[PDB]
Amino acid sequence: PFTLPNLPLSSLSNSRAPLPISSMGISPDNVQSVQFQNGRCTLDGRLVGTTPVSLSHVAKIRGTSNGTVINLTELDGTPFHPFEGPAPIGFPDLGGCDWHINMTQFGHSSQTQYDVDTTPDTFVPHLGSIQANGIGSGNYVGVLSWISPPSHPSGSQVDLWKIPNYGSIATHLAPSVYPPGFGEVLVFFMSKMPGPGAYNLPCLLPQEYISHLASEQAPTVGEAALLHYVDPDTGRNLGEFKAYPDGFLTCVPNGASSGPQQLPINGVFVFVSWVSRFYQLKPV
Amino acid sequence: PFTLPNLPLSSLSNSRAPLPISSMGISPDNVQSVQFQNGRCTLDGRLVGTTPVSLSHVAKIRGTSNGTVINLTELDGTPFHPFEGPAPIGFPDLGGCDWHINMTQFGHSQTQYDVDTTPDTFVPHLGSIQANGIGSGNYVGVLSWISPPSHPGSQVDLWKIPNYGSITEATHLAPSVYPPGFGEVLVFFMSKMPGPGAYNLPCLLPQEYISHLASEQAPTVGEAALLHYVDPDTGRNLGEFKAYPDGFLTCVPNGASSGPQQLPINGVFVFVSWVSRFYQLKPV
Ligand SMILES: CC(=O)N[C@H]1[C@@H](O[C@@H]2[C@@H](O)[C@@H](CO)O[C@@H](O)[C@@H]2O[C@@H]2O[C@@H](C)[C@@H](O)[C@@H](O)[C@@H]2O)O[C@H](CO)[C@H](O)[C@@H]1O
Ligand SMILES: CC(=O)N[C@H]1[C@@H](O[C@H]2[C@@H](O)[C@@H](CO)O[C@@H](O)[C@@H]2O[C@@H]2O[C@@H](C)[C@@H](O)[C@@H](O)[C@@H]2O)O[C@H](CO)[C@H](O)[C@@H]1O
Repeated sequence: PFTLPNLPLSSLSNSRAPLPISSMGISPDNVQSVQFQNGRCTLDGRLVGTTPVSLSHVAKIRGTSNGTVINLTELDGTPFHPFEGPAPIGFPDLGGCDWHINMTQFGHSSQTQYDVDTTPDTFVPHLGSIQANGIGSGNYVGVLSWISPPSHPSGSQVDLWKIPNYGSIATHLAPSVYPPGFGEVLVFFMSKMPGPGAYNLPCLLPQEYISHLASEQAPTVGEAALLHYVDPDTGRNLGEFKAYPDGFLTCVPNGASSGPQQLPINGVFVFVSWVSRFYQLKPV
Repeated sequence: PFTLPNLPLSSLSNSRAPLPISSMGISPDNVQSVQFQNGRCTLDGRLVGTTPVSLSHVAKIRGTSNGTVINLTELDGTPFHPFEGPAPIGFPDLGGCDWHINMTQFGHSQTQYDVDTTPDTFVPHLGSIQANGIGSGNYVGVLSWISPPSHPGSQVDLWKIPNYGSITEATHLAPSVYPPGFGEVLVFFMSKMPGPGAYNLPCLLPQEYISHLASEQAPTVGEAALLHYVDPDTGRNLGEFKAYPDGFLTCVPNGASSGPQQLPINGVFVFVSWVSRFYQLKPV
């Protein structure tokens, strides 16, 4: 029926950058809902936001610099239009930080580091343009390399739970994700992101979970999916979790000892059955 | 019951580099066999060579440099040992060319690592490669672009693999893949690779196929699976293919100028049924 990848978490990838998943976590005290644009897929198999099927499209950009601006296109080279979304499919969605994209060219040698500040009004990927920060004329394909603290919210710290400013504060943003409540906490898959700090990138689903869900457009019954996080070596059930139709998991923490982050990351999520949205999970 | 990802080839990735698939093709006449180390998975879900589950490990290296050599570890940081294989999981497998990997660090603010896979200092199988000017420190690197081999006006031949050991030496490489004959030919998924030329990187299975077969762990009945490359738009069968146990596809080209090379990239492969190894395919 409905299925999730029968693969160990630590072997999967983040969905907002091509990084391996290192642990599971929760949002900080000051984050209730999130609105990531990448790593968004319904249990139905419907890609949301700028989420691509393949990790080979994640946190990447493509376009032509005329010396002052870079006109964006799909990674494909086919045109991008505002009505389609906040930015081209795959566009980085890491807010609260400056980006450093590695730029390459088909037909040309070498690479160039592209420093991106997502706060000026020259940064408008929704309208198909972003400031060329010294990147000279030519066609480029870039991938997020490493990040750093924001240049203009002067002195501010890296905050990856945020999303960048796509439009020039209606960019057709994917709806934001809200915790169901009543004891249930949203689970995030974390990864370490290169840069001058101990940066941790969260995402709602592992990228392979997305390609798998988009592949298995399973007629998802039930308002919520009861899953077991199991150790593939012992078959031991390490705790119950829930998967909602919008494409996110939750669980119930155990007060102090905590929950998700305590669990080892070599486990596998297994679909046990369709339950009601109001089903109660045993702690973890 | 065995399956293949119900996703368009054009939205999937190459398995030897994190690059989108741009087309399908055949090996040049001067290539009778292939021995790629990444992108190897049996229909059984058995990963071979240095093949990883996630694209987040593809064509990446990890190790500590002392300015002279780089002692490699798994992307993980966990140690590597000769007995484990030709190189750590995910180590770039592109022979016939020089590499240019983008090096980054956790905790520091990228460096281009120019790699000649030809010298004596290049022994990733012994977990050690020359630091071509790369300063001391720990780094995570990913292949960015390629260029002609430093040794011997040699051409860029992406159908070869690098010399992992110090030519002939048991580096525990994955076995070779041979065209079963019978008019059948090996099918490759190609991706355009950055560099000073029109480079096309071939692989035996998109990366999305690997994570899927490894997840399915489906018992390989029959000697080969009969496949139909279907157009999702019109639902029409665009040609018959066969998938074999070791993890490769084949087809009978209906002439030199006719083959998978001329089919549209947005089709989906669909398992129709298990047939005899000898089953003759209709030309494509
Ligand atoms: C390349 C880089 O690491 N940029 C970061 C860096 O800020 C840069 C950097 O060169 C540091 C080195 O000491 O000096 C800063 O002044 C510089 O700021 C950046 O460039 C200057 C000329 C102005 O354009 C600034 O607005 C811009 O941020 O660290 C920054 C935060 O301190 C930020 O992460 C940059 O991306
Ligand atoms: C950075 C780069 O583009 N490297 C490729 C390039 O290397 C050669 C050129 O950069 C050339 C430009 O005038 O300068 C040469 O010094 C350089 O040669 C490289 O280093 C020397 C010492 C030898 O070891 C060469 O084998 C080596 O390539 O072009 C070569 C091919 O000619 C390679 O693709 C380099 O990766």
